[PDB]
Amino acid sequence: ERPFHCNQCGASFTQKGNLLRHIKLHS
Amino acid sequence: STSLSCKQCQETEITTKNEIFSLSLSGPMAAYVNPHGYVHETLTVYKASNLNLIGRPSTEHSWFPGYAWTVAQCKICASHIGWKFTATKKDMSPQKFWGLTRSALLPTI
Ligand SMILES: Cn1ccc2c(CN3CCCC3)cc(-c3ccc4c(c3)CN([C@H]3CCC(=O)NC3=O)C4=O)nc21
Ligand SMILES: [Zn+2]
Ligand SMILES: [Zn+2]
Repeated sequence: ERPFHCNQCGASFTQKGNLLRHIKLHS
Repeated sequence: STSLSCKQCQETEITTKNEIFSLSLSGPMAAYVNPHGYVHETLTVYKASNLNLIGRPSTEHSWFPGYAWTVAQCKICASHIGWKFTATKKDMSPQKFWGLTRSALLPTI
């Protein structure tokens, strides 16, 4: 359901593209 | 007590210093290591506001045994603030608290 995980905080995403943006925003 | 706000947007009060408690031996705030080598100085508070949760509780690599975490983000700007912790059994006290990462909050604690 949410297979993509942020390695900094553990946030999970259904769309990998939203993971990529989320990681960027940790900066 | 001093209000703590999102460092990124500084639009919301997330918690106040009167919410701070020590859950274990390591004082109210200590450094913890996540599975990938990120170090979060995590402050434990009983109650927090103006946060949104992502997903469902997990016990994976929990820093506080007996609790599950859920990622918590600023409701305004979506910046990572910390995690809500929820007991996985009834004998835990408190049944829930928040672990806020120092680098996400202003003022600096
Ligand atoms: C990169 N990556 C790929 C999958 C994955 C998964 C999903 N797992 C499900 C079973 C096996 C994998 C989780 C994580 C992951 C990333 C960052 C954190 C965590 C977990 C847990 N966590 C805190 C939360 C607060 C705390 O107490 N301790 C912690 O360590 C993180 O900051 N990263 C993943
Ligand atoms: Zn993240
Ligand atoms: Zn914010």
